[PDB]
Amino acid sequence: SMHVTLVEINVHEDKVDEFIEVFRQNHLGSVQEEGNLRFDVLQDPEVNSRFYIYEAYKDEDAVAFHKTTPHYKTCVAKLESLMTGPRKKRLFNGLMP
Amino acid sequence: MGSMHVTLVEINVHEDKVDEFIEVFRQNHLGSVQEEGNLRFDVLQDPEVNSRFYIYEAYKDEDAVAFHKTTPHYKTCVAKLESLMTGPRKKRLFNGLMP
Repeated sequence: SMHVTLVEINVHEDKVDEFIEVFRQNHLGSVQEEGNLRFDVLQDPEVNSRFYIYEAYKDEDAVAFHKTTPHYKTCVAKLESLMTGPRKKRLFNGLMP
Repeated sequence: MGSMHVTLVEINVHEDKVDEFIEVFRQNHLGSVQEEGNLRFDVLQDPEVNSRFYIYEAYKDEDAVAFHKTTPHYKTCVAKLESLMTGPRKKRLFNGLMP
């Protein structure tokens, strides 16, 4: 059904707001991609500096398209100065819907 | 606290019951996406462990989160997963910011 990834991102405490602004632009573009099914931006309820991005695409070609877009490319660039460690990704097979 | 309330529920089933789990859980997915409060009830499978699933349950409010657990499809699904699950479900909670 869907190619799904949940990425955990930890950012510096003083760059929480910057991270949300940056990711807003990635969300806004990514939800408009033709093969996008979700691009949810989640925050840990206890740790204000830890975030999870829930991305779902119809297929591999869509996943791939996503990583060529200007909104993705800008995101990655603006994120380097923000993170406290490497992102932790998990892939899933989206069975339903 | 969010544009939505998300619980990621991890479920692990007997290795020879992966298909039976999908058949049962299908009906909870189909009932739960009709819940007024529901925004997602995505059913995910670990690509490396076929018998490990994660349900992304996203609701508008906490009243809806609780109401889900009163429903005939939820109760039916709990009773049928008694013989399939390898132990108790595990939950992780998140606050939605977007959308």
